[PDB]
Amino acid sequence: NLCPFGEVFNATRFASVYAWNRKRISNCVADYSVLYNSASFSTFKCYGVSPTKLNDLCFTNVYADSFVIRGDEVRQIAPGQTGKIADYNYKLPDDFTGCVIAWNSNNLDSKVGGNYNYLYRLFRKSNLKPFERDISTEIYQAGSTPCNGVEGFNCYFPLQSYGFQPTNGVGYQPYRVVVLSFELLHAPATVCGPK
Amino acid sequence: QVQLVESGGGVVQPGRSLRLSCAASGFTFSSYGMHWVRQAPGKGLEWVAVIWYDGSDKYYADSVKGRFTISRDNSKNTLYLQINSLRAEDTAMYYCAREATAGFDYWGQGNLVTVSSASTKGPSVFPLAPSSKSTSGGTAALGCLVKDYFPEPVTVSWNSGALTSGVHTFPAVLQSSGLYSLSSVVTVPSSSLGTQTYICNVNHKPSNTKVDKKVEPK
Amino acid sequence: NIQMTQSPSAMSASVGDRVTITCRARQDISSYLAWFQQKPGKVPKHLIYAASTLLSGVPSRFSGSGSGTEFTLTISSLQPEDFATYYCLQHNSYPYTFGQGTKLEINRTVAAPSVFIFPPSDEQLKSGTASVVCLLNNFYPREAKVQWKVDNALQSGNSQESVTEQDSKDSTYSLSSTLTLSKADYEKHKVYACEVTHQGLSSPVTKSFNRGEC
Ligand SMILES: *[C@@H]1O[C@H](CO[C@@H]2O[C@@H](C)[C@@H](O)[C@@H](O)[C@@H]2O)[C@@H](O[C@@H]2O[C@H](CO)[C@@H](O[C@@H]3O[C@H](CO[C@H]4O[C@H](CO)[C@@H](O)[C@H](O)[C@@H]4O)[C@@H](O)[C@H](O[C@H]4O[C@H](CO)[C@@H](O)[C@H](O)[C@@H]4O)[C@@H]3O)[C@H](O)[C@H]2NC(C)=O)[C@H](O)[C@H]1NC(C)=O
Ligand SMILES: *[C@@H]1O[C@H](CO[C@@H]2O[C@@H](C)[C@@H](O)[C@@H](O)[C@@H]2O)[C@@H](O[C@@H]2O[C@H](CO)[C@@H](O)[C@H](O)[C@H]2NC(C)=O)[C@H](O)[C@H]1NC(C)=O
Ligand SMILES: [Cl-]
Ligand SMILES: [Cl-]
Ligand SMILES: [Cl-]
Ligand SMILES: [Mg+2]
Ligand SMILES: [Mg+2]
Repeated sequence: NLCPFGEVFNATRFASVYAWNRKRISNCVADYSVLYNSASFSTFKCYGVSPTKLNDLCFTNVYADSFVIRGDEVRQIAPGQTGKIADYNYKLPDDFTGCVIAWNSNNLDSKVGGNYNYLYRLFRKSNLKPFERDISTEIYQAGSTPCNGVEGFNCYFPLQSYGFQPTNGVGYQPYRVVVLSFELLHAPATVCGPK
Repeated sequence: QVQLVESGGGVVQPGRSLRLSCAASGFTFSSYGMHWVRQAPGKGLEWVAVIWYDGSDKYYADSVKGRFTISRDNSKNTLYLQINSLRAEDTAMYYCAREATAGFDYWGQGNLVTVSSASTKGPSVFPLAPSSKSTSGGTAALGCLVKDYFPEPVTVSWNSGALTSGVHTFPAVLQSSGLYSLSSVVTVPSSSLGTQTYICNVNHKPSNTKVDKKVEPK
Repeated sequence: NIQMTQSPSAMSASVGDRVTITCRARQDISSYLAWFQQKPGKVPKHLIYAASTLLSGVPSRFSGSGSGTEFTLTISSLQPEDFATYYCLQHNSYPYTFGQGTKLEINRTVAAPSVFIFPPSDEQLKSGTASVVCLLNNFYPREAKVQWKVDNALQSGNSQESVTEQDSKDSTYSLSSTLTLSKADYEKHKVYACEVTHQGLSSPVTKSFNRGEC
């Protein structure tokens, strides 16, 4: 069983981070070194496992989550991070075992004048739990007055557009992100059996 | 028509307590959070406090927390600001403001809180006489010093309202005694000092004081 | 609290000019900055919220921008009604906090003050107190220094100053400085002098009198 990573990394569309996509993959074999050694990735960070030991992980399922964020937010896709992305859009668990892979996607996801397609959540009444998703669009009450469905002072639409422009600096350009999380019997995967 | 009507201010002695009221009309009071802002005499705006539309959450400026309490009675459509142990730093014009999605879109008219031990006192009015060195063809300055009154304000006119050109009536100054003082001056042709008479009309409503002081070359 | 600092504290300009006012937050406040206008003795008017959103009805010659800690209010093509004091306010976290304000005044040519000194009246002297008044009339700009000398000794701590708003017709200021003394201190000395320094004067102008003379 070869892991179907072609569908993940080379998907025809990528989700907004607030509506991040999850593909659930059963136990499978993959050549992780062709991924980890690829110059096409600007980030390849692993947690609870080293990239050279991915082939030896024992797991039941791997979740492949994917989305678009801007470059200076890739650092937030890690356990224990804070910020608008980690707190209100996509949150990893403390015992995350797997890797975070990103690459610059300016050539595909920017548009002259702005891209209105990719969004992120700006405000929330509480932080997301790990792997929670929130696609609601209720007006966010930042002040002392109920918004009651009207936008204005201290009453904000909760999503913001990235407006990815081709001439943005690299920290404001779009990056596609794939998060692989490995689970063994609903616990984190480990390198099991004879060492 | 949204209206916010404030009451409860005035002169109050240090150490005592007061409650300002902000009576709302023309809108659903309970749908809006409310703020208090203040402005000490001659100073800038200061944010004081906010209360939730439903009276739940309340927040305060660091400098007023503990001694100020914001509250509201939605059954009476009224907002309140209660101050304990009044002190000079509390003296200010206090405004209430509605927080709406439209912004801070309606304000009370303001109520002045004056923290002072002073009693009402009418002014003493002294001449500021024109200098005897005022030469022909030149300009002379003359005026009235309006000293030791409380509270504000006084009004000053000249020649019962006929003399307005070149009149400057200065803002009152608070003396260390707790009473106010100001001057009103006017420049006139030196050649007129002999022919035309100059009288300042000082009015202080709180003391029912009216004084007409003639200002002459000494 | 988050400290808000505006700059400049005062500036002068003319109808039709563009003006820029700065507001800096000591901590990051994202884009949640409001701007207010106030004219003397009047209720403040909310102009802008969230750094750049106009309240309904507010002219678009008022343009807010900035984010994080640095914010600007730009007023293009000033109209006469725009001269006033402007305040920023962060509305990102409680307690809300105002900047100290920027006063936007009418520019005009420099004018030196005409200076006058007034001895205390005999009537006041009978009462135990002596007020000596120095008047600086119709000058521009606002900055002026007044130094009191009594028998050539510089005075400190016994005078108070008061300044008018810009004159409705010629946009000048006028200022009074009042020296307060007991009757005994006043009758102890002879020469009372007010020395005025202002940009419109080549050198300081001193006006004086001698107690008891005419
Ligand atoms: C997703 O699709 C990728 C292809 O998509 C197209 O290309 C990209 C760049 C975009 O333009 C996209 O819009 C296009 O639709 C697919 O790319 C493949 O990635 C692998 C892994 O990096 C590449 O393997 C490397 O191959 C080179 C030799 O490549 C030449 O020959 C092949 C035919 O044999 C041609 O197809 C190529 O175009 C080239 O002409 C090897 O030299 C290399 O090994 C060496 O380098 C690695 C380090 O990278 C070392 O570890 C080794 O030891 C060697 O030193 C790799 O084996 C492959 O070329 C590339 N194909 C193309 C067409 O670009 C990608 O795999 C897909 N992703 C997933 C997850 O499926
Ligand atoms: C404030 O005004 C001065 C003086 O300019 C005069 O008064 C103005 C209200 C307006 O009516 C002008 O047309 C008048 O000439 C300005 O000083 C002048 O600035 C220009 C441009 O830098 C310079 O070429 C002149 O030499 C200056 N004149 C003098 C006497 O210094 C000054 O720039 C104005 N301030 C601001 C902030 O606009
Ligand atoms: Cl009296
Ligand atoms: Cl601070
Ligand atoms: Cl404040
Ligand atoms: Mg378990
Ligand atoms: Mg302040």
